[PDB]
Amino acid sequence: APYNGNPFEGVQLWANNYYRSEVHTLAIPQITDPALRAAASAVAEVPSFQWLDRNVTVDTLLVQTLSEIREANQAGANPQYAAQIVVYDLPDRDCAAAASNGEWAIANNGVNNYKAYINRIREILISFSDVRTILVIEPDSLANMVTNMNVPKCSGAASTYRELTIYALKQLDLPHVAMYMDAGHAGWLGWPANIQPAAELFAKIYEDAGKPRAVRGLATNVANYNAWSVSSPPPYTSPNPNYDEKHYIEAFRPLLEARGFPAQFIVDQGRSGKQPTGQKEWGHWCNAIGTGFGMRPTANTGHQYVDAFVWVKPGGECNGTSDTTAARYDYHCGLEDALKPAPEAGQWFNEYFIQLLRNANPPF
Ligand SMILES: *[C@@H]1O[C@H](CO)[C@@H](O)[C@H](O)[C@H]1NC(C)=O
Ligand SMILES: [Ca+2]
Repeated sequence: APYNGNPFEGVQLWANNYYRSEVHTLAIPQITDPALRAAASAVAEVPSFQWLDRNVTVDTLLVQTLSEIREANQAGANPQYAAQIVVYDLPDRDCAAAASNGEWAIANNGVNNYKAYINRIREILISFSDVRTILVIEPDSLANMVTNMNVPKCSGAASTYRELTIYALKQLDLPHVAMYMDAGHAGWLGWPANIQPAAELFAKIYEDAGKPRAVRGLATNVANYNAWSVSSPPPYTSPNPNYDEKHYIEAFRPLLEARGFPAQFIVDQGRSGKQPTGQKEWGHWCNAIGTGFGMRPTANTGHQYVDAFVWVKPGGECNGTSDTTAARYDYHCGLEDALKPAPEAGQWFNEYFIQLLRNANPPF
C-alpha cells in the first residue's frame, strides 16, 4: 500500500527473529545474573535493522522476515508492523577499508551479480507490498567518493558505485518502500571541508535517479557511536564544530536542499547511549569500548529534519575479528580501544553485548 510523508509514522517497527534468536540462544544462556538476563530479554524486543550483507540473505532472511510480519499483521497487529532492511552488497565493497568482507568483485562479474541481487529484492518486495519496508542503501559507499578518491580502489569503483546506486534507487522505487542513502557521520562528512562536496554528490545522485518518490533522504551514524545531541564536544571530535549528529544534519540539510534534495534523515543510535564513548580517536569504529545501547527507535524525534531515531547496526554482532592472522583482519579491530578477543565479523560477540547492556542509556 502507498504512504505519504514519514514512513515511520502510522506503523510499529518489527523486531526480527534473527536478532531475537541471537539474544535468546547465544547471549542469555551465557548470562547468570538475573537482572542482566531480564535486561537482555528486553533488548531482544528492540526493533533493529536486518542486513542483507551477503546474497544468501535475500531468499532466506528477507523472505522469512516479511512472511513473519505479514503473519503478525494479519493476526491483528495495531498499528501494523513495518520492516527495516539494509542493502549492503556492492561489488568492490568498502573500497577504502583496510579489509572488506564484501563477497563480490567488479573484476569477477560483480556488476551483473549486484543487478541480479537488486532485481531479486525487487521481486520479493513486490510480493510483500502489504508490508511497508524501510531501506538503508549501502553503508560505506558513496561517502568514499567524497573523501577517498585518492585511494585507487575507490577511484576505480566510483562509476560503479554511482551507476549501481542509481540502479537500486530506481528498481526499488516502489510505493510501499522508503529509502535512505547512507551519508557517513559527523566525523566523516560533517567536517566543514567535506560537507559541501558531500551535499553536491548526494544531490546529484538524487537528480540522476530522477528524484524517485521512495527516496526520503539519508541515513547517518550507521554502525558508528556518535551522539545525537550533547552539550559538550567529546574530546576525540576536536576541532570539528559538527561534533554530534544534530550539528551535522543542521549544517548539511540546507546545502542539500539548495541543490534540489530536501533530505529527511534517520540516525543510528543503537550504540550511542554512552557519551563520550571509549574511543581514543573518532575514526576508531571497530568494537569500540565504553559504548552503550542508546535511545530506542522512534518516529517521535522532535526534530524537523529527522524522520526517526533507529538502531541500524545491531549491538552484539561483531564488527571484525581481533585475530591478526585472519584473512580479512582489519587493523582497526586490534586497536587499544577495540574490545578483544573478538570473533569474525557478524558472529555474536557476547562480551560486547554485555558492555552495551551495562552502559545502556536509557537503561534496560
Ligand atoms: C544470489 O542469490 C540468488 C537467489 O536469491 C541466486 O539465484 C544467485 O545465483 C546468487 N548470485 C550469485 C552471484 O551467486
Ligand atoms: Ca585526536
